[PDB]
Amino acid sequence: GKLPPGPRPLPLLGNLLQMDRRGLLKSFLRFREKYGDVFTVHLGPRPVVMLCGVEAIREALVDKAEAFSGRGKIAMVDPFFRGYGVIFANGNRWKVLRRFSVTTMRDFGMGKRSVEERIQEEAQCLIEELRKSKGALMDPTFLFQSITANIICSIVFGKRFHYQDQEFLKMLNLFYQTFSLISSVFGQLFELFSGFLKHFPGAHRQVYKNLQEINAYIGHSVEKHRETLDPSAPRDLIDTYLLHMEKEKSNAHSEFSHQNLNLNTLSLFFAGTETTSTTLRYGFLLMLKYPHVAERVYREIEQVIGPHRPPELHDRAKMPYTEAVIYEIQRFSDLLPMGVPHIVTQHTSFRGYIIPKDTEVFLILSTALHDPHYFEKPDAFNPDHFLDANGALKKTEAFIPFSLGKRICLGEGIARAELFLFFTTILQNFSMASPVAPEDIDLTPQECGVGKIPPTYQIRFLPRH
Ligand code: HEM
Ligand SMILES: OC[C@H]1O[C@H](O[C@H]2[C@H](O)[C@@H](O)[C@H](OCCCCCC3CCCCC3)O[C@@H]2CO)[C@H](O)[C@@H](O)[C@@H]1O
Ligand SMILES: OC[C@H]1O[C@](O)(CO)[C@@H](O)[C@@H]1O
Ligand SMILES: CC1=CC[C@@H]2C[C@H]1C2(C)C
Repeated sequence: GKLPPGPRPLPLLGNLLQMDRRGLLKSFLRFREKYGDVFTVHLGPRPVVMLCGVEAIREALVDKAEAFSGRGKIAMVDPFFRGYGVIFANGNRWKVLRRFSVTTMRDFGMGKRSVEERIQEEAQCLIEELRKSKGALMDPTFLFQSITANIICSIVFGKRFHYQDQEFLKMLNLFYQTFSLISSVFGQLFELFSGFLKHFPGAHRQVYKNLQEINAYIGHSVEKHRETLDPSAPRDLIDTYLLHMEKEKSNAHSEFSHQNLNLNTLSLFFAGTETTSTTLRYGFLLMLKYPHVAERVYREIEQVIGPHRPPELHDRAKMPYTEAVIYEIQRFSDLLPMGVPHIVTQHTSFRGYIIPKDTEVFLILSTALHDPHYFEKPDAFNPDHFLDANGALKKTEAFIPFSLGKRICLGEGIARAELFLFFTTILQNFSMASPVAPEDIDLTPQECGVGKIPPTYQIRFLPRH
């Protein structure tokens, strides 16, 4: 008959004095102990409903999709995106951009490469680079970002960038820094007190600046595309958008605007790059800490694929152990622990509570990924979490790192293909080493907010043979 129960708030501060210094997620997990799976937290001036566990999350996103499919704000990036692009759009804008993005992220036209082939080619470029790396120590972040960025680039720009391109690397650095700043303790505080903190210097201003710098490239690329556009033969996603723009130009309210073009494109690149690369970063740190897992994956690669033939998506069904390892990397790395904020679009009943229209909702994906009923000892890295007694792949409904329902990650298929192909192609060709003994490796995230970000680390890729 009212909102879900929760800690008693104070005017101005909301529930600040009841929060945990370790961050938002820890805070909400402490509230879950007391209130259960459905509760309200006042983040500064705003009530936010938290939903925990796969049952509550699925009930909201799947069974009640007519109410829970709205997109909420991330305070650190809202001043930039301002509801433009598919991630941060609502209503008809979202309908149009989602439909457009889904179609263009999968259909490239006659005589164009499949997603699979794009990844396989990028994987071969990566192996070549790693061979030329001379077994040197590196932080692999730049390469994990390059390979994933290049998949999106091939779709959006119709090209890839070279690993040596300093201007490409500058953009990748901006994505990396931005994701870290957003996920920082300041970024989390801003979620509570943006109304006040927006008047002062801080990370929010650096985030704005970083994003506009990336956007500057996108805008210029759009103009280059427009100058060379052949309506009979669109080259890429940008061309296809420009054609819709032309078609709808007599409509002043067309969603196919330049602001949607720039910011949808930026949205796709940001999500397409930072998600998969961060997962890869964690994945290889985990392989350094658990070398027996990496050794067992390599044995499976040897037995199924061999040393020379490039891995392909068809190999997945015959590689239950490798698939389990990747599932477990995703489960353990818990990329977006609180997902991306939703908003309720209409007055709704949920488990006896009344949630008014326009009430922000966080689906705490982390609580599903760490559910001890689905994953025994969920705090530990263990590929057996995704294997049955016979060593066959055991998929589970608790595995929801891409979320669920209408807003489900539109890049899920691309991401899974990237994870499998890049992971297997690297391990086929290289073993890993570092100066830190497995027992000494610390998996504690460098940042844990909107994103869970692994610590920096050094690694060697040693050619096999
Ligand atoms: C390991 C990799 C990835 C993970 C864990 C992940 C996870 C997520 C999550 C949790 C959401 C929020 C869904 C919600 O609102 O409930 C999301 C949304 C989104 N993702 Fe991903 N994602 C990944 C890779 C990608 C890739 C490679 C792309 C680009 C092709 C992408 C594009 C998007 C877009 C455009 C949205 C916004 C969807 C919408 O609001 O309609 N993601 N993703
Ligand atoms: O349009 C005006 C602006 O242009 C010049 O900046 C350039 C630099 O000339 C130029 O070197 C540069 O090259 C970037 C190529 C790499 C693109 C990487 C993409 C990866 C995926 C997401 C989009 C970016 O891109 C920037 C934006 O075009 C300038 O740096 C800024 O003065 C100026 O604000
Ligand atoms: O819609 C597909 C989604 O549904 C699930 O299978 C539920 O477990 C998720 O793993 C997947 O992301
Ligand atoms: C979908 C997303 C993945 C990571 C961060 C939040 C969005 C982003 C702002 C691109």
